[PDB]
Amino acid sequence: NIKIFSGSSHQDLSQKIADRLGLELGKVVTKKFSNQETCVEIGESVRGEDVYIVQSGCGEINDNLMELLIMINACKIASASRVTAVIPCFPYARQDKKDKSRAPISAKLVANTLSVAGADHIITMDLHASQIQGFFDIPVDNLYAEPAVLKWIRENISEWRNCTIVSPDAGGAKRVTSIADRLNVDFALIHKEDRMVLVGDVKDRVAILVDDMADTCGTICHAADKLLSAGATRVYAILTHGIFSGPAISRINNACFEAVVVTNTIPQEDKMKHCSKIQVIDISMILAEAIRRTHNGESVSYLFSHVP
Amino acid sequence: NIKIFSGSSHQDLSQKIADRLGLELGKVVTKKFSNQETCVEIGESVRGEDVYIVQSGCGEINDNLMELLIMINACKIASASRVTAVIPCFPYARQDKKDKSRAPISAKLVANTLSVAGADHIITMDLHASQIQGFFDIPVDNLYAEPAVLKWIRENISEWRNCTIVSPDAGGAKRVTSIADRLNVDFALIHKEDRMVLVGDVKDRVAILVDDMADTCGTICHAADKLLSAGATRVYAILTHGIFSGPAISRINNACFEAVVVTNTIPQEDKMKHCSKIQVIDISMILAEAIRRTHNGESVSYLF
Amino acid sequence: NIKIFSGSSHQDLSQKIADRLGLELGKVVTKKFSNQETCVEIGESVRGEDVYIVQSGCGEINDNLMELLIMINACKIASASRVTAVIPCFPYARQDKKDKSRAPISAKLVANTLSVAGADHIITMDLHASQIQGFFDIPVDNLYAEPAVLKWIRENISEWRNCTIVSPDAGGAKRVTSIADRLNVDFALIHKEDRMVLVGDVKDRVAILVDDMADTCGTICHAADKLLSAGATRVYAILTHGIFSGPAISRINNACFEAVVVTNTIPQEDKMKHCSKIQVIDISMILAEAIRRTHNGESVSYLFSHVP
Amino acid sequence: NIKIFSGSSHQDLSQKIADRLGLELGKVVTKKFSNQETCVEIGESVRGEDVYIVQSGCGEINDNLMELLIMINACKIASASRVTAVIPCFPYARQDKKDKSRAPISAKLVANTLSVAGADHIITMDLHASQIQGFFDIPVDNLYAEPAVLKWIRENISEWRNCTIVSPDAGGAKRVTSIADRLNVDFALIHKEDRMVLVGDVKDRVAILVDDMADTCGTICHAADKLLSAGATRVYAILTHGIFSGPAISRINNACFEAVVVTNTIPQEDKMKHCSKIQVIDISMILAEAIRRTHNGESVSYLF
Amino acid sequence: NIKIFSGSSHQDLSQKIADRLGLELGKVVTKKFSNQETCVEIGESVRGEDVYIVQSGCGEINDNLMELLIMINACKIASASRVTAVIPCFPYARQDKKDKSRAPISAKLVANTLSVAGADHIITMDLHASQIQGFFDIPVDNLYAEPAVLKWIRENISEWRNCTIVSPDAGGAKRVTSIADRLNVDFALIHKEDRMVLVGDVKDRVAILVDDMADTCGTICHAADKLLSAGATRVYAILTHGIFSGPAISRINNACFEAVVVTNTIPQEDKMKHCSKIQVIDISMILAEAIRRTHNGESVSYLFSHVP
Amino acid sequence: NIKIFSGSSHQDLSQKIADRLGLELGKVVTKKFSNQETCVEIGESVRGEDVYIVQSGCGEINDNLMELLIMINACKIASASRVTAVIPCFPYARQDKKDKSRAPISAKLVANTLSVAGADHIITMDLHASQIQGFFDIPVDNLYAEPAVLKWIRENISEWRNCTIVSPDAGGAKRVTSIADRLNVDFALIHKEDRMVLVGDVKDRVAILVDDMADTCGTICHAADKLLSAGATRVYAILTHGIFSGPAISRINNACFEAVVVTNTIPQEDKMKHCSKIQVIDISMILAEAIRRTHNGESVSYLF
Repeated sequence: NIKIFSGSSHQDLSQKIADRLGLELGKVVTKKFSNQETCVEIGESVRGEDVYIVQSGCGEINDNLMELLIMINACKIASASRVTAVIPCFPYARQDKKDKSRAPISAKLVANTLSVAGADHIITMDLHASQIQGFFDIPVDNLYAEPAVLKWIRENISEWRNCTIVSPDAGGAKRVTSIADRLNVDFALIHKEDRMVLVGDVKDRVAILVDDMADTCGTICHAADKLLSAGATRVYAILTHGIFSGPAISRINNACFEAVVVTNTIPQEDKMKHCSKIQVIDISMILAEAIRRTHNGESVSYLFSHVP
Repeated sequence: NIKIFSGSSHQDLSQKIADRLGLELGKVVTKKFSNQETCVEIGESVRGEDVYIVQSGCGEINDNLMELLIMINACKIASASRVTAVIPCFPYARQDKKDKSRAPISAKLVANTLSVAGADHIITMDLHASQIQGFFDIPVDNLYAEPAVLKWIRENISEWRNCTIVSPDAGGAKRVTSIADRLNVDFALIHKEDRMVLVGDVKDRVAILVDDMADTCGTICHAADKLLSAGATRVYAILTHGIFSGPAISRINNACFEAVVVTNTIPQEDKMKHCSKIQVIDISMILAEAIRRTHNGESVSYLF
Repeated sequence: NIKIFSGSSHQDLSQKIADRLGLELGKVVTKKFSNQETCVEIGESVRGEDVYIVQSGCGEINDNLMELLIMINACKIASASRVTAVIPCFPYARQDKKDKSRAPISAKLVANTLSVAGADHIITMDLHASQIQGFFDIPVDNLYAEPAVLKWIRENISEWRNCTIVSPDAGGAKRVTSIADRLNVDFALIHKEDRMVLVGDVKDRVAILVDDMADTCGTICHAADKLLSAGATRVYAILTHGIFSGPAISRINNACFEAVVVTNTIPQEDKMKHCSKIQVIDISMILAEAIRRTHNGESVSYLFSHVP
Repeated sequence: NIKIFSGSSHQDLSQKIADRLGLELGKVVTKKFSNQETCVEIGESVRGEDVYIVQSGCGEINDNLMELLIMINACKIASASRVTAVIPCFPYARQDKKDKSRAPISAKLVANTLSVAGADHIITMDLHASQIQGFFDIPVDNLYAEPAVLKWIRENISEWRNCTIVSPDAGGAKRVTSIADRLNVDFALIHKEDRMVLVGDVKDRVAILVDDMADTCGTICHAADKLLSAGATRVYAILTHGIFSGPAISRINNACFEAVVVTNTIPQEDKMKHCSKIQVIDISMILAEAIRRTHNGESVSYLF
Repeated sequence: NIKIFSGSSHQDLSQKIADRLGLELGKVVTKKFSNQETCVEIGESVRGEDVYIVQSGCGEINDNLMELLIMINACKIASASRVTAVIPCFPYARQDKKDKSRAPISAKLVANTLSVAGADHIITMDLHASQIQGFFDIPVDNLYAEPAVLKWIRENISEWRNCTIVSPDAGGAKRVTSIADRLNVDFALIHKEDRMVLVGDVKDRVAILVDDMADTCGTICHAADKLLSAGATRVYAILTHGIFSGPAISRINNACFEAVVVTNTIPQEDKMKHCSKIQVIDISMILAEAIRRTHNGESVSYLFSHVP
Repeated sequence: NIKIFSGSSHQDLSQKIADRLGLELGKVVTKKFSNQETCVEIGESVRGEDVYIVQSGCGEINDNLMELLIMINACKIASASRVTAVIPCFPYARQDKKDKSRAPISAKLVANTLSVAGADHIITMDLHASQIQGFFDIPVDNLYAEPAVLKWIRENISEWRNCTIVSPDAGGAKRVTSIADRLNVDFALIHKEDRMVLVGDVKDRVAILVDDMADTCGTICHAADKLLSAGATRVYAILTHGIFSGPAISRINNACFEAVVVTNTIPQEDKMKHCSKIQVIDISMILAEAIRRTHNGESVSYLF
């Protein structure tokens, strides 16, 4: 009844998930035309099946999105019983409001495209904004890396009991206070004005910058300096989504981080070869278990505070 | 061509809006059956007209929402050219995410009810969260009290140039850092572990608590005490949406606030007689201008 | 697979139904904010389940409706397999047409709100107008109190074989002729012009006023007088939905009714303490059985002429 | 700017409407393939125009409905600004509820087909049931023959001031009590147990049978006999929608009716030559005025 | 779980399909009013069932379509689990584009009516244009008579290995080249300008005109003459949908066809009595098997190249 | 009132269109994040305006489609009166059917994305298949290069009166027979069994290969060889949509084409310097006229 498919050929995460569920990834004949159009053919019947499409870790966001939409459509019109999009890193998630400008809410457009392509269910991890669940009328399960983060901290940072959890911006406050409260430690916040201001005590403590994602790493790198100047003993960065585009890998190599921790929601293997500071938390088990629970009608909510 | 209607009994804001636009409120017979059902009867033709329904402030959120939905529907099925809901304080705005709970996203439900009722356009002020705009497929104009708040701060707080804008909670961080930046002053934040924790400096300076809304005022009143303990000269409370229900009005007086500043997005006339430190910023001009500009194809962004 | 939830704390009907199905009502953390906003939290997983939400008997129609919509939404986005609204008394049912005025069809708006909240199915009893089923695109089962009414009449009115079934208005004709034909008796009709006119013979017969609902009871009370003046031996009123708001309980106490019979679609316990003329027909079994049949894929139509 | 098109072959009503509005009917090539498929080809641009399609009276209900849906779609995809279906007699109106059966609500299906075809507005007359308006989310204007029926009664029945308005069935109760009230006369009702039963007084007075529609006229003809047996002076039959199919025309002559009055919502010209007691009320002026008023943002309620 | 219903009283195909599945057709009380309105009543419960409605072979396209829509609606609001329209010959399929005129895309309107009536799935055979599948958002299975055609040819035309497959028009090229390639033979094409032009060699070969449908047969009859004049040994016509309206049966009787082969997607029994040249390929097994596979979640795609 | 915006970087067509209409392109800041996400910011009010977005030609089909969808959405939620997508070459047009495969109908998906993004109207040229219009419920105007192709044939091929219009494949049959009919010349068709097969006569006459589009040009180049082998005097290739990616430009030169004629629905300026036999037909005037006529309620059919 269960059927798992991958996007593109960045199948590492997809294969890890399929492995954990005891399944082979479904056959897809999936190539890009000479004119950059993606052609897809589902190589097996999906009729009456519970289909899960895991979005590729390829960097080109528009290619990845279109491929996903196309595969959703193909499965729907081939009479799949249900089609679930498994989207570890939600595309255009940072474009979720107008911010006083004549801007698109591109995340709402993305949710609309997934809905009209025929998605019945979304599984995602750490949406940049939780309100994005409201952009759909279909159910969304928004998984958290938090339990895996708390675990990583307790086992890797000796001074975790006396550390400060630090938000790199104003929008991350609720997220760091939540980790701070669970660990029973302090929190601090950095706000960029072309200067950063820090509120909260980090003096003579380990500082852990926690964000949902880092892209060019300009922010986390400057925040690390700022934290050291404020007297933090050393600085960690823990992000769920490691985009690391453009100059990021250069910035990290030169930055005063003790370690930069990311999940494998985005493929990190190439980036790790050029950046020794990077460590990866595997989230394939969380994703596999959410898929398993979804299919069985069991509680996905268990995964919100517990690591499977 | 333009027609403005009001919700149930709270006419003050609606009448202020209509006055500024040179218009009388549209005729509507609005009431309640002995069995609590809302009756509404548009008392004039709205065929081919640009209709604006300004949501009532009877305080009872479900009655007010149902009355608005019913008026939208009646206008739509009476062949209005367009219907805009003008909703200064968006119902259920706080319920805009699951929060790790098996909870409704009631703000999205409310957006869907408005859309299915036939609204073509929404005008609102200081949405608890900006993503609520994305809960609709119809255009939403989200007005800001911010410019009127900053004006009031400068014109009423002598020591404003060196004060600190303070958030009652972790979630209000963005709102206070925006205000503090435009003033070029400092910010601080309070978090409830319970015990309250303060990050940032307020010592020997005026503290201004800024929130989008206050309900029971439990948080804002406890916040004010912590601020005083940390050596704030005087403490102010600025709220765009002043609901002030329950113990709120008494809690305010029993608190140290030099003043509690709210907008008239919700009626305050009753709560001002019972609380002397409350001051009101009139936003009827911001809303009238939004309607006029919406009607005329003119830029509403200017009001931001 | 089956899960029953109640609205508010007027859980009598809900508990009766749950009892009959051998179930406990599902856990809900359901409170009203200081600012009259209803906050709801489903206390157990509904993932993959057949959910039934029974609307509260609390009098405040807008609070009750909103609570119901909110619970439907919560269950839908929590991945319930199906969500059925069980709405014994359909709100705003009397606002189902324009009546030559610039009026809302509020019942159509209500049906639209239930549909967008995510209802897949409605179970209701004696819709004021059967056309209201057409206000939905989802299936509606409209149950009838008629079989329970016919039963009540045969067992409580000795002269049932020679009685007259009387409509209190023009809109109730089809409903009374139907009861009249089944009992093989006469029917009559009252029409209010500020005076009532009666067509049909009631002289020296027991008269039974049958309506779908009574609210302030102005109409049924005046109809009872009118029937006695026409020479009816005595008068009964049988309504399915007993709203009894405002002066109703005063009007009934002073009216010349032998008995006023209602169902428990709306809670009557408080109203009975102040009004001895009221008797209640329990419809929990009809509702429980429709829920049971719905869930099993069995015939709900059996209940249209038969009392379970 | 306004453009009026007609259905297949029944042009009389459509042409009457267009004449009153000072307009020629729009060019359309409408036919049927040898294999019964409806072909339609709008013969002029309707881009940016206010288009009114008046439904045809070829009698064949499914052909007429499909032709209307196709014309609506063609106008919509040719970028008409707005499309109104003008449907004097709403197809499948009688099928508006399940009636305790595993039955379709075909009137709702018809409403959905119209909506999906692209209709923005409906104009109709004497909907079998008023709730049918709620089967749509688009505006519906439901016109009344009532004022024209009352005029005709007074102007044609000498003894009208003391007559009785009678319903052929239990379901027509509201329709007859409304007419009887405005005239300040009595009403009565017939119900089929079969044997027919009469409630109300008709003795030594003129009886007027009033229904929204009559098909085979079995009910209305049997009703007329019962009324005569109960001592009605003379019996009239008033029907807004006169379908008169099958044995109806013969059954009418073979019956006692002093007259059978219908509107021209359905063509009657053929059925008037075969039945002399039939009289027609022209409703083209009511419909033209509704279109003109719909077009101009003027009050259609006035016509009620 | 499976339930099959027919439209009207042209139940031959429907009965054949029901037979092959081991089922009796469901009870329907289905009559036309004196005013040409179709009244329908489903005589048994369809609650929770997998419903298949097979569209009648009656000639009156609008009556047939409306009846089908009405039955779909009736089953949907009676809480069928799924409703599938089985439409062997898709109505208004030839009206699937604007053709430079101010024309309706009537096939898109038809697909929209089926969707709003509540169809969850369509089963059809040889859509005039495959793009018509794109007119729906629900899944469409478009079955092919091709495997049954190839079989008929191999067993009935001795010279099949040296024949020419001929398109009667420009729009049929892809269809004939496909049959030609599978049989490993030649293809040709006729194009009407008031004259026909033929491209491709048919000299001294058997010619097989293959089209999706024939209506008045003006085209195929003229094409047959043209093919004989070009030196074809003899001419066959194989259509999937035999409408044969108006003068068709007269035209065929006088035309130089060796045989005219059609499927029973449309009833042919009456037409065969007046036209001896007509032979019928039974497609009830293909339809029955697609229904069986649909219901079971098995591969319908097997039927695209294989005859069951 | 009318406002014209362009996609990312391909401005040439958009600027040609705006020039012909007497308009400057609307201000928009359009770019790409380091992480490939499309950023778009409408730089002026479009409230109450008739907005036309002309799709960009950066070649990367998914980037171009996403940028278009985002611009449509931004214009819609900024209260544009109407949004038209002007898409000379419809993305994924070739994927308009399953073709017996478990395949997407990606053209329908694309139509749905455009519709959900908020497009009210589409203008496009030479849809690969005419049924693609039915993939929408909004109006689509499908313009033709045909009249401009026929003009070019007569004005550039001396021996056109006795030439043969040839299809590269079985599917292009209708397109070539239409062209051949209007010219009153012959047609032929090529099919790939592989070995290529030719039906129809091309001996000692000029052969014109006509397709709606060519990508790698593998088919069209192999077609040209077969035509020469069959004794065609000279061979031309006419394509409304010239994608010309990969080996195409080299394959063309290495082929026998006297000329390869395309429209500028896709930029060609780079591919003309690298290939001398390419000629371009400007279609900016056809598209400008369609926008102007769409805006003014005038007949676009005239351009067909």
